[PDB]
Amino acid sequence: VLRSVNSREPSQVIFCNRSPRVVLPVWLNFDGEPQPYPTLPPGTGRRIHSYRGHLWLFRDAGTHDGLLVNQTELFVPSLNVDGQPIFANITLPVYTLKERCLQVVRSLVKPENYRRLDIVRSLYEDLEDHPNVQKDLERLT
Amino acid sequence: MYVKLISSDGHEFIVKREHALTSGTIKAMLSNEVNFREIPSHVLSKVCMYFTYKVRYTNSSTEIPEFPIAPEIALELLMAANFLDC
Amino acid sequence: MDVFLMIRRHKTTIFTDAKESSTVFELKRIVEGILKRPPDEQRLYKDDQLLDDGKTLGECGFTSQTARPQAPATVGLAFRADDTFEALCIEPFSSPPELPDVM
Ligand SMILES: CC(C)(C)CC(=O)N1C[C@H](O)C[C@H]1C(=O)NCc1ccc(-c2cnco2)cc1
Repeated sequence: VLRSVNSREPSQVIFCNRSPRVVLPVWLNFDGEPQPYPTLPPGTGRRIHSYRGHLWLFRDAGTHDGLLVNQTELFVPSLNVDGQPIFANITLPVYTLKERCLQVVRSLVKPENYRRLDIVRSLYEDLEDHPNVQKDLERLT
Repeated sequence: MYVKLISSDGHEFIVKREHALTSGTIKAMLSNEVNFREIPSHVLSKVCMYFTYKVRYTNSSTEIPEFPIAPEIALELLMAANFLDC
Repeated sequence: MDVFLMIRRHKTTIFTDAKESSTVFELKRIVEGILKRPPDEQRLYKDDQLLDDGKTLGECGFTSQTARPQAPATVGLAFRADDTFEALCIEPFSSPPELPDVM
C-alpha cells in the first residue's frame, strides 16, 4: 500500500538536515520496500533528483529514531514551479520525555545488558523495542 | 494559575497548571499541590523543564533543539516519565 | 523575546517566562502573585549580585539564547522578615546516584 507511484516525472528536491542527527533518507520503492540512500551529516543539505509521487522518510542513521520532514512523517515530491526545487526540511520531533529517556539509556547500555538495569520488566521491553522502519510502515498502514 | 509539585526530598516546584497537565497522571492526582514520594528533586526539576520545552516547541516552525539529559539522571528520569506518562 | 527562568529561594522553585525587555520590579510583581509577598519584601539576584528594580532582565544578562525552555536561567530570591532581609539561600537539588556499571 505505502509505495511510490511510478510517474516518471522528475522532481528536484533539496534535503535539508536541520537536526543534530546524522540523517538516513529512506525511499519507499514501487513494491513498498524501504531503500536506504547516502546519509546527511548534521546541518547539511543535498540537491537530489527524485520523482513526483515518490515517497520518502527520514531517520537517525545510527539509532533509527524518527524524524520529521516539513512537519510530517512522509515527504512526496510535487510539481516543480518555475524550475525551483522542493524543500525537504528535516527536523527533530518533540519526542515524549519517555521516548527521549529511552534513546539516552539505549545509547549508554549495550542490548545484552538491558536486563541488568534495576527497572520494571515493562521498561526492559520498551528498551528492546527499538525504533525500526518496518514497524512504522505497518503503523502508517 | 499555578500548581505545586513537591519532590521526595521536599523541593517545591511551582509551574503553570496547563504545563503540568502535559501529564495525564498529574491531571488525575489534581482531580492543588501534588507530593511525589518517589521522584527526587534532581529528576523533578528536569520534568518541569520538559513541560516548558514541550509547550514552547510543539506546533512551532522554528528549528527544534535536542532536549538534554545527563547520563547520571537518565534512568531515574525514565522511571518518572513512565509513571507520569509524558 | 521570552526568557525562561527558575526563581529560587530555599526549597522553592518557580518556573516562569518573561520578556527580555521586562524589568526586575515587574518580575517581583509576578513573584508577588504566586507567593503572596509584595515587591518591597523581595530581593532578586543573579548569582550573588543584587538586581536593581528598574533594570531590564536583558540588561542583567537574562537573554533569550541563555535562558532557554529546556535549560532555564536561575534568579535568586530573598525575603524580608519584618525589618531586615534574610541572606540569599538556595537549597541545592538532590545528587544523582553512581552510574550503574552497565552505563
Ligand atoms: C528506480 C530508481 C532508483 C532508478 C528511481 C530513481 O531514480 N530514484 C528513486 C528516488 O525517487 C530517487 C531517485 C534516485 O535514485 N536519484 C538519484 C539519487 C542519487 C543520490 C541521492 C542522494 C544523495 N544524498 C542522499 O541521497 C538521491 C538520489
